[PDB]
Amino acid sequence: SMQDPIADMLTRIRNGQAANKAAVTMPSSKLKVAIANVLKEEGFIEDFKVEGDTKPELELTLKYFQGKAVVESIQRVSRPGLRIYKRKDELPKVMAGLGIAVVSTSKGVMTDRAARQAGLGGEIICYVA
Amino acid sequence: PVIKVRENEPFDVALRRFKRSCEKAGVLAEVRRREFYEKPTTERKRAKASAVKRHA
Amino acid sequence: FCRFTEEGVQEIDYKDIATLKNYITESGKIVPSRITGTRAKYQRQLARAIKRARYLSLLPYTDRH
RNA sequence: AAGCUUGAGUCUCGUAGAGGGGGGUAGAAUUCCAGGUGUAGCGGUGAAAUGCGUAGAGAUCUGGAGGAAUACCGGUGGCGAAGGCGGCCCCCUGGACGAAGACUGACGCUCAGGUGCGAAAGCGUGGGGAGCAAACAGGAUUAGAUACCCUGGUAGUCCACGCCGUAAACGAUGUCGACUUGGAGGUUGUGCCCUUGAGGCGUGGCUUCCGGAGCUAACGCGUUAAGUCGACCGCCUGGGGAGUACGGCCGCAAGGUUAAAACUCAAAUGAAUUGACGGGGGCCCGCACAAGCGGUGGAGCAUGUGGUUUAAUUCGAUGCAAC
Ligand SMILES: [Mg+2]
Ligand SMILES: [Mg+2]
Ligand SMILES: [Mg+2]
Ligand SMILES: [Mg+2]
Ligand SMILES: [Mg+2]
Ligand SMILES: [Mg+2]
Ligand SMILES: [Mg+2]
Ligand SMILES: [Mg+2]
Ligand SMILES: [Mg+2]
Ligand SMILES: [Mg+2]
Ligand SMILES: [Mg+2]
Repeated sequence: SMQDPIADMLTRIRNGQAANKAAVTMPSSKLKVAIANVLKEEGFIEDFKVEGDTKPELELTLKYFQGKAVVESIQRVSRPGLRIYKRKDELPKVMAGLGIAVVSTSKGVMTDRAARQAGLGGEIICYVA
Repeated sequence: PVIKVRENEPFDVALRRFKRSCEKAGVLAEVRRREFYEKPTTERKRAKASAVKRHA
Repeated sequence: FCRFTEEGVQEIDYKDIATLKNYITESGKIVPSRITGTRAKYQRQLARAIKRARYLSLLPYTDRH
């Protein structure tokens, strides 16, 4: 079954990074779009664009700065098998700050750092470096 | 391989023709195969080996 | 080289003796697709036709009987 | 609460297929029965013997009777969830796959227990019994030969409805779903473009090999992953003891299944590497064999050893490479 879309997206991204793909196309969602936007803001990717009315397709443009992939490690901590929820002060700092965590924050999906700044916890989706 | 002798044709030539026919048939080989019973598994293995050999 | 493909036929019939005899040897033994250069389904069809002929005693099982 | 199509389905045309189950039937060949011709052996092996044959076998021609399996096609061919399934033809029927399209709208995935299928052998009644063939017998072989080899030969192998429920049931890779540079192909379709010709454009499903990234302990696997993720299960936690005991559950029985403990050992393995070895393969070579010439070994004599003996038989040398 098509159980986790976000995880699938992440996997696709990883594959792209590995195989040096310029653009990665994948089925789209609102939460997915938000995640992509967050990633863009963080500076990992060039540009994202969603196209499709009945079948929405998210296209993601990847960066390869100085002959090497920017998104080095990208892995879910929260999972469909096991969901991880974290408190405000319990929020992780991925690779001593030099690297980030995608958190499902109740005041909009964002970075762990951003959540900390806000004063709000939630579900820690993915670990991005 | 039923073989008949033509007029204006030597015996040796006829023999040779017969031999060729036999070769074409593969009767001797068949007999060899059937001389002793082969387990299906063994036959399959042999076939696989032959296939492998074919690849060069 | 497959003749059947060149022809463009739906079914190989046991009626045509002249085509079927070209694809078996004198003793009464079927010639492979690897030698003739035939498509596999077509080969199968041909074999079936040959079998039918044998059943009807149109082309022999063995040339000595 | 309300909706969507891409997931998952069903409908239109097809596609091939050892997909099953049931019913018919074809050929060859073996065996046997009967007869005809025929005569000295046949059969077997490394060589033989047991066997068969002066009653006429084998050989061989004709007539049959049967039982089983389907040569050739046949191919890392195909189909199936697997186990498996190959003569042909019909009936019943499952599924797969595809092409254009139409519609349902998450109906999805896995699965504890549970249920069904499940090679072989075996077991059960009833059949059937040609070959083959456990067991069994004889012959050999052999130091012995309960074997390998030969001649024979019962159960079984074959069907009928049941039981069994194990296989190295093995892709030794759970099942499903997603993604990631490739090639050579093969297989199975299909749709366009003037098919201007077998063909061309590409472009979807299915299987095989090599191999990039990657991965791993390497070997290797490698868009059918053992790669990058997700789900879900199942199972492992040193070897042995032991997948055994005991108990349960199942079994007509054989046993199967679940599944220990004590004690015991410091290993148990896995891959690969250098070796050595092989009654493995390839290469070459030596008086190694062959072909030859003479010996020794038999005799006496010389000598040296050992063994026994002697008061002492100095001591060392011990396959070649001590005598
Ligand atoms: Mg609707
Ligand atoms: Mg059985
Ligand atoms: Mg029985
Ligand atoms: Mg025997
Ligand atoms: Mg004996
Ligand atoms: Mg088992
Ligand atoms: Mg098997
Ligand atoms: Mg296993
Ligand atoms: Mg490979
Ligand atoms: Mg047991
Ligand atoms: Mg002497």
